[PDB]
Amino acid sequence: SAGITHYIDAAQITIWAFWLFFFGLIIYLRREDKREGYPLDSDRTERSGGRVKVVGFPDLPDPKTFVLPHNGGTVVAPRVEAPVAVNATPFSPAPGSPLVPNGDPMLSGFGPAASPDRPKHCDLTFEGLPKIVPMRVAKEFSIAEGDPDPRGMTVVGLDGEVAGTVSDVWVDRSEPQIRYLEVEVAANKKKVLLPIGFSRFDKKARKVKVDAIKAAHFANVPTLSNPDQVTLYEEDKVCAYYAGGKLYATAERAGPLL
Amino acid sequence: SVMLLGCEGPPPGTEQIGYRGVGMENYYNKRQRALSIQANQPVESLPAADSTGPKASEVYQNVQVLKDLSVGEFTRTMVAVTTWVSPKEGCNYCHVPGNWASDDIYTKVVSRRMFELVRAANSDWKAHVAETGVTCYTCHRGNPVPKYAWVTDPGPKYPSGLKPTGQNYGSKTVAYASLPFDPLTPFLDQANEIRITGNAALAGSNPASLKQAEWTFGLMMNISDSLGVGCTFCHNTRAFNDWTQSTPKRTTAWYAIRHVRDINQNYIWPLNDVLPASRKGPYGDPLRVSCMTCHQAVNKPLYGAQMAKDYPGLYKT
Amino acid sequence: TGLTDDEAKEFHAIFMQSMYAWFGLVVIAHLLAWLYRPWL
Amino acid sequence: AMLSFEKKYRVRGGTLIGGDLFDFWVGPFYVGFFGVVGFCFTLLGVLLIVWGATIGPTGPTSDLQTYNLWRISIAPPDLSYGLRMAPLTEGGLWQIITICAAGAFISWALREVEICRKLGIGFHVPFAFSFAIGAYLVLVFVRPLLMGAWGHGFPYGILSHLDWVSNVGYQFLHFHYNPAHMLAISFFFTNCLALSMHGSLILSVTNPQKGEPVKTSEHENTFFRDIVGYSIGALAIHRLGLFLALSAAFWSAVCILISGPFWTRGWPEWWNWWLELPLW
Amino acid sequence: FTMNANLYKIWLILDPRRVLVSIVAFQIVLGLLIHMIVLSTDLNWLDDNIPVSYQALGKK
Amino acid sequence: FTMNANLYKIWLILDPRRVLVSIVAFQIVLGLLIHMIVLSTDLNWLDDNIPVSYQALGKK
Amino acid sequence: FTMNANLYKIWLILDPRRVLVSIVAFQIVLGLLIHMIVLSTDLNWLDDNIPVSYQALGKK
Amino acid sequence: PEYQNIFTAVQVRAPAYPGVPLPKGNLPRIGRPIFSYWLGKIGDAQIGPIYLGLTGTLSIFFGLVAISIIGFNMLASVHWDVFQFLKHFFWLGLEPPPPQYGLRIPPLSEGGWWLMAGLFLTLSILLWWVRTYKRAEALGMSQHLSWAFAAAIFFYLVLGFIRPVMMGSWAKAVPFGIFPHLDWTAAFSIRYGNLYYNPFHMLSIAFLYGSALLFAMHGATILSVSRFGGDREIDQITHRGTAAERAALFWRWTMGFNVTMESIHRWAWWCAVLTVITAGIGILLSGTVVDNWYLWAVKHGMAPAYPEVVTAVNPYETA
Ligand code: BCL
Ligand code: BCL
Ligand code: BCL
Ligand code: BCL
Ligand SMILES: CC[C@H]1c2cc3[nH]c4c(c3C)C(=O)[C@H](C(=O)OC)c4c3nc(cc4[nH]c(cc(n2)[C@@H]1C)c(C(C)=O)c4C)[C@@H](C)[C@@H]3CCC(=O)OC/C=C(\C)CCC[C@H](C)CCC[C@H](C)CCCC(C)C
Ligand SMILES: CC(C)=CCC/C(C)=C/CC/C(C)=C/CC/C(C)=C/CC/C(C)=C/CC/C(C)=C/CC/C(C)=C/CC/C(C)=C/CC1=C(C)C(=O)c2ccccc2C1=O
Ligand SMILES: COC(C)(C)C/C=C/C(C)=C/C=C/C(C)=C/C=C/C(C)=C/C=C\C=C(C)\C=C\C=C(C)\C=C\C=C(C)\C=C\CC(C)(C)OC
Ligand code: HEM
Ligand code: HEM
Ligand code: HEM
Ligand code: HEM
Ligand SMILES: [Ca+2]
Ligand SMILES: [Ca+2]
Ligand SMILES: [Fe+3]
Repeated sequence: SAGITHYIDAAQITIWAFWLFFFGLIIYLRREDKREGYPLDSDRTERSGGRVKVVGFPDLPDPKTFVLPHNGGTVVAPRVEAPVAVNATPFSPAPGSPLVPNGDPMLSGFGPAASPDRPKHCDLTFEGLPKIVPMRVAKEFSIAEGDPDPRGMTVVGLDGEVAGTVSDVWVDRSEPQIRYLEVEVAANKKKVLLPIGFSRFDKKARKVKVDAIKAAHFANVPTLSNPDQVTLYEEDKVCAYYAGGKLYATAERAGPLL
Repeated sequence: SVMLLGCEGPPPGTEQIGYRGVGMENYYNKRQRALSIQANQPVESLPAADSTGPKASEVYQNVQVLKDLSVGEFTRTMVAVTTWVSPKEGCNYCHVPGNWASDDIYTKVVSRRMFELVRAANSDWKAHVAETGVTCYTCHRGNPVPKYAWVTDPGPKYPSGLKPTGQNYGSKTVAYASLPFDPLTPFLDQANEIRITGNAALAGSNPASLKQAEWTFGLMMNISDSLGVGCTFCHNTRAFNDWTQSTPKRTTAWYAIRHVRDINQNYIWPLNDVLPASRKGPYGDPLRVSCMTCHQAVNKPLYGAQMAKDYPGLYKT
Repeated sequence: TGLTDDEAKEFHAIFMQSMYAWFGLVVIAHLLAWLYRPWL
Repeated sequence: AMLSFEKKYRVRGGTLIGGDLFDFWVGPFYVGFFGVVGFCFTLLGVLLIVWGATIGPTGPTSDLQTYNLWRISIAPPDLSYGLRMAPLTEGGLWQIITICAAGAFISWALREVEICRKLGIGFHVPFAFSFAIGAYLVLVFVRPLLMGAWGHGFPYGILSHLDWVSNVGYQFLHFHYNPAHMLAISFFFTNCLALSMHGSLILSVTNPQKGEPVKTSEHENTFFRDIVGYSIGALAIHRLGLFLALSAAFWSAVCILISGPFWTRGWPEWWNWWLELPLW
Repeated sequence: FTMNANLYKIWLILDPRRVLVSIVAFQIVLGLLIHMIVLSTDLNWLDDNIPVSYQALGKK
Repeated sequence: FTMNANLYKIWLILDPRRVLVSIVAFQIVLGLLIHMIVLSTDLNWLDDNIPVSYQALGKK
Repeated sequence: FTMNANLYKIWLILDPRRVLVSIVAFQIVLGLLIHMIVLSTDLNWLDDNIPVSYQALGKK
Repeated sequence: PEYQNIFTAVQVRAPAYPGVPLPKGNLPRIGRPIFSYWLGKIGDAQIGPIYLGLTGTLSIFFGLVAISIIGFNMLASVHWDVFQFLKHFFWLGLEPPPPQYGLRIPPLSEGGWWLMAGLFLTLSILLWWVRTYKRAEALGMSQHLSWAFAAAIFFYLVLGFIRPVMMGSWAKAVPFGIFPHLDWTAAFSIRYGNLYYNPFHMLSIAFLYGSALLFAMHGATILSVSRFGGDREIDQITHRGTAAERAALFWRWTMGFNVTMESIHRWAWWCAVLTVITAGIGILLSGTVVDNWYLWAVKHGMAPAYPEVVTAVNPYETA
């Protein structure tokens, strides 16, 4: 790696042989690292790097072609995606600064609650049935011999107050497991789905603790179109709503601690 | 299998061997070091003698080495020896009830050699033993047969032909490793080249074998646990063979590696002819000497205990 | 299991004759070696 | 400059300390309290590391002082001072610089914390990163402390900190026999065995043979069920991995810690407890 | 023939697929674990005694 | 092939394709093995003895 | 319990069992930490002097 | 069961999934799937069925010979005394052929069994590689796994095929032993002047480390985003989702840049597969091309310089 060389040998004739392949592979990768996102949006802080450049060190790659399975469309990577929308205003005219959520941040659909418009279709299994469905349809699925049953437990909330009770849980045909919980909100008496990721258990009191949002927030949760299957579009917009709680369910959360 | 969590406690000893932050550091257990010293103590030297009167060869008829000395000194060197070798069986050990000069009991014969043996060490091999020296105690420590003596280890059991594989057994010889575990014979007893570290940048110069180095590693292990230290002591691991860097001790030990040979090749091996069965190994070879024999897990036998100095008969005349 | 008494006894029979097929072919095996190289 | 889907995520809040003040984005990075902190350590240390290359073992005019990235080295002070600050020249730099390492590593984690706090994501990453930092807190704090000398640390030299690994290693003879060390190693290997396996499968299902559709989790399971029988599971691997990774470091931390403070003899020998068992 | 009387009922609880397969394995490995260990033992036949060393004769 | 008569019944319970592959493979190893375990001991025919040393008339 | 008179108010802020058990550990880690730190060298009552000498005299 | 997506709180079970339909020629899966509540509390509970064709059976049988040979000799040295066998297990091991045989076929005693059990373990892997290749195309899958497994195999053979044979001595080969093989790598290094200065060996570590690093990030990230369905990478690679939609922003804001849900797995691959790549090489060079990587480094001004507070003489030149 020295600037000047006075020594030559086979050992070193192969080392550089690697770095070249390396410097090349790292680029190969970078190219791929841009099949989702780029180009960038603004110029808040002029692309930083040993060598600036227009759009990174490596020019964007060629659109790959993804043939979804039967009864499916087609995806291209990368792809020219139409600009999204921001339901928030700039906390400051200075670039980089954050964007304050308008109205109730719990549903402003921004940041934590913000979710992209995923395909308004539904994921399926190998054969063609909706991958993720409620046990009210999964005639084969049963609770593991021994493990306590969730169906019937009362879903508590952040503040502690009860928000509703589980009426059913959504299992996954493709990958045997519990992914959602058909929760029955008390307030709106509606039926919203609850994601495992946020679903906590207290087998002692037959509950499904949730620190995401308050019991009251469970009310206006992104409803589902068909109660016999969850759409990818909504599915992602579902558990995203809970995320908001992770940062909006309480002014204290977003507020500093020190 | 399982993971260690603390068989020894903090804070362990520390000894900075190399430049600041070179890795070369010695870490020793505090308590253990204590007990070692305590239980590993010498024996107060006997009262000085008149050193006058007649000479040994003068009155005593059958004396071949301690002649130079006088009577009181010689009578003294006779006492010391008995307390250091067979303080259990008295003088009758290397003699005959009455025949203070007979050479019927083998214990005497060897004692003669052993005498020259010691002397030599203190007189001609001073680069190793320094101005300190060794006495019959250093090896015998009060026992007719030195506890830490060795022999050509037979190895593992006989599968009826494919038994030669003598590297699969944790022998206390090599600090409980899985090496040949018998480097003492091929090295400490023989003279097999210990060096294998190529001295040239590229290949084609050193034909050393990979197994060979395993062997050296063997010996080194054993040596390491003999003096009871860590390779850092003698070297800087990134320069196992660069002496220009490695440590003064490294050389000091060098000589010993031969001082030991000497002790086996010109003293301990010849006496086998007279030594009995219980003193001979399975391969017919006699109990020889090793770094472990004297050092016995201490870089400096008896922690620099200077015994020989007070004994003039224990030096070449 | 997976069968009744009928199919069961039939198997056992043929299955035996096949086992004595071994013991005999192996015992005769041992013996042939026993004569050649005596162990013990 | 933001990604096609960045703007809708740059929300305000979720800060631990003095967030509103530094609550903003500089390019593709985030600052906040901890943001500025780390930086205050970066240059304050990165430059000192350079000052070391500048100065050298003895002096800037010496023949030792070099700039070869390989030969560059910043060794700690002697074991004499123990828990005392040695002259900036004779070990001082290392000591100070190291204090900047913790200020960079820890803060970097803390920074990640609230960063996740904004995305409402899980605090897995940081908690995971903790171990790495923890392992560091052992090779410079924990161990040295129970050894009574900040000089027990490792030199900050691209190749220099390898010798420190060779000596301390052989300091216990054949360092390959360390229980915790072995165990840990296994993990590092398992982990790599996991990546080579995970990453591979994904690319093998989303980019199948020519004229083939994107496989589903239906295949993934069968695939490893036909080569070895069982399939851990989708997120399962993402769990397993995370485990191995951390476990690899954890057991390692133990590996070096036990070496010295909890054991001075030679590791190869430690295994004797198994031998001296009244069963053989 | 004695025991063969009621031993037929055995297949009524133990599937034949099981025995047949395991049996082959055991008898296979087991067997190989004999010429093997015994081979390594004194009564070796390949290179122990006779054929008396011809290698030595023919080779050179 | 006398006993072949009663032995025919085996095909009705075990999948023929299995006993074939299991064996076509089982012999594969056994063969590669024997020449090996043997060539390594009794007579290393290839280069241990006869014929005319490839070393003697060879190396020289 | 001098200052304890107005210090009762501190409880509306600090949780009850939170700092309660949060200290139960603190104490522990400290105790052994101190039995330990002191043991290492200053006073090693375990093995250092009498009225011991059980092993040195007993063993011998 | 602490839920940070660590342990599946509540499990459910469905009829044993006998894998997906395979092509013509591929034998039907075998083995009645099993269920484990505990295991399943970690990930998947169902077990099997498993595939086993020609290559498979030919493999499971092949390598199973080597293992036996090894474990055999091991229990042989202990004089078939299991007691001392389970005692010295770690130490026990099948040693390679003595240098007094070069590459020639040694007697079962002096190194024979090793070689045999070696070829049976060499092909056992080579064969197993094909076994995997047959499980990929049979499912229309690619060969990313074979490519990797290949790379690993590469370094595997470097320890016997390409290097030892290139040296002309079966002595330079790792032995069949838990502990003794640790000594092998222990000796090898000593024999070749300290692998710390061996270039490739370093590059390879960067991977043994990087590897651990990435998965620590990925494995984690996916979990942290497991809420927004971040585990279902497949449908994420096809049509980007919210999981991967924040999952990157994190890294981006933290380290500046980032990659895609798919992309990363590609890095991981090359960060792991390249591990052994720099492995077989670093060892393929040692012994043959270079003999003392220490002097080799300083030869190119690599080896750092340290003051001389300690130094030893040299009785050789002196005497
Ligand atoms: C003679 C030498 C001995 C030996 C002596 C030692 C010694 C001595 C030690 C180890 C340690 C380790 N050895 Mg060992 N080891 C030997 C042979 C081996 C072999 C082998 C195949 O032969 C292997 C696989 C290992 C494996 C290992 C690891 C398990 C362990 C390192 C653990 C770790 O994860 O730290 C994880 C990481 C860290 C501590 C660093 C922290 C990372 C920080 C927070 C991030 C840095 C960011 C940076 C500033 C930014 C860079 C970006 C730039 C700006 C561009 N050793 C030989 C036998 N080994 C060490 C150990 O046990 O550690 C616990 C140790 O101390
Ligand atoms: C030890 C000293 C002697 C010696 C003594 C013996 C003795 C003693 C015996 C052997 C036996 C054998 N020896 Mg010998 N042998 C020596 C030297 C050799 C050498 C050599 C190269 O030097 C070789 C290659 C062999 C080779 C062999 C094997 C042919 C045979 C092992 C059979 C077996 O275990 O099947 C394993 C078993 C099975 C697969 C299953 C059981 C068999 C049943 C009956 C058939 C299966 C039924 C099935 C359900 C129907 C479907 C049919 C097909 C499977 C599709 N020997 C030396 C000279 N050898 C054994 C033997 O042949 O017994 C007959 C035996 O007892
Ligand atoms: C774990 C046990 C030992 C140890 C044992 C080893 C061994 C053994 C080896 C290394 C190797 C490396 N070690 Mg180390 N190392 C230790 C602790 C550290 C610490 C630390 C903060 O504690 C750091 C920053 C490093 C850094 C490094 C890298 C220079 C090098 C590449 C490793 C790698 O690819 O990881 C995977 C990760 C990445 C590729 C990404 C980020 C790492 C980057 C490339 C390294 C930047 C370091 C930089 C020079 C520090 C100054 C930054 C200034 C801003 C300029 N080590 C501890 C003390 N280390 C290898 C080497 O080749 O050394 C020459 C090697 O073989
Ligand atoms: C004192 C000894 C030296 C040393 C000597 C060596 C030697 C010698 C070697 C390494 C090698 C490595 N060392 Mg080192 N190493 C040292 C210290 C370290 C330290 C450290 C922190 O101190 C670290 C982190 C490392 C790290 C590493 C890795 C980068 C590399 C291991 C690659 C690998 O994947 O192996 C694990 C993987 C494989 C062997 C391949 C797997 C092949 C197939 C898949 C396995 C077959 C499966 C089979 C069916 C299983 C059945 C078994 C039967 C029962 C028999 N070394 C010290 C300084 N190191 C290797 C290297 O790449 O050197 C350049 C190597 O050869
Ligand atoms: C069990 C934990 C595993 C792990 C996980 C892990 N690492 C992580 C993370 C996680 C989860 C991150 O989130 C973070 C990251 O990459 O975030 C984007 C990271 C990271 N892991 C890194 C490195 C790293 N991890 C390692 C290991 C591991 N990382 C484990 C396998 C290793 C090694 C030795 O194997 C290295 C080298 C970094 C790339 C990055 C953290 C970067 C960071 O926070 O840097 C902060 C500080 C600076 C940029 C400035 C430093 C200047 C100081 C003033 C001086 C300090 C001197 C220094 C100590 C000298 C080093 C000299 C050496 C060359 C000898
Ligand atoms: C001698 C000479 C002439 C010198 C010239 C010197 C010159 C010109 C200098 C000027 C240039 C300068 C100053 C450059 C400075 C550049 C700097 C400081 C950069 C700092 C950033 C930094 C420290 C980055 C560290 C990155 C490292 C080491 C990462 C290690 C892990 C790794 C392989 C990451 C690459 C792949 C990525 C991005 C993984 C992260 C990642 C993971 C882990 C997911 O799981 C995941 C899941 C879903 C979507 C995305 C992701 C994702 O991106
Ligand atoms: C008795 O045993 C029973 C029945 C109870 C079963 C129990 C078995 C047990 C317990 C087995 C345990 C085995 C263990 C612990 C094995 C451990 C092995 C280890 C640690 C191995 C480590 C490393 C091994 C390496 C690196 C092996 C490399 C091998 C190579 C490279 C082989 C190459 C072979 C070649 C190139 C062959 C070529 C063919 C010829 C020679 C003909 O070419 C000329
Ligand atoms: C206290 C008890 C002992 C007494 C009184 C004693 C006395 C003597 C005397 C007087 C001589 C010289 C006499 C002569 O040869 O003419 C002598 C010689 C000798 N003694 Fe002792 N001895 C004692 C114990 C021992 C022991 C324990 C050993 C054995 C290790 C020993 C070994 C020898 C030897 C080897 C010689 C001959 C020395 C030579 O060759 O120069 N003696 N002893
Ligand atoms: C000058 C003082 C010494 C005297 C008088 C002496 C005497 C003896 C005697 C009498 C024996 C035979 C013991 C027996 O088996 O009955 C013996 C054996 C032996 N001595 Fe010494 N010895 C002395 C110094 C040493 C030293 C310094 C070493 C150490 C290297 C040593 C190593 C041995 C060994 C290895 C044996 C063989 C073991 C045995 O005989 O049981 N001796 N010595
Ligand atoms: C367990 C750690 C140790 C290891 C791995 C080790 C390794 C080695 C190696 C590989 C050599 C051969 C160098 C060459 O090719 O020239 C060697 C030589 C040597 N070592 Fe060590 N050593 C260790 C500990 C020690 C200790 C503690 C001492 C000091 C008492 C020591 C003293 C020597 C001497 C004197 C030589 C030269 C021998 C000759 O004349 O051939 N070594 N060591
Ligand atoms: C081949 C194995 C041996 C090795 C490697 C070895 C090595 C060493 C070393 C390195 C020292 C210096 C220790 C220091 O500086 O603190 C030393 C000192 C010493 N050795 Fe050995 N030794 C061996 C065998 C022996 C034997 C068999 C005896 C017994 C007669 C012996 C007696 C001594 C004595 C008396 C000293 C102290 C000298 C002094 O204070 O400087 N050594 N040995
Ligand atoms: Ca007999
Ligand atoms: Ca070995
Ligand atoms: Fe993944």
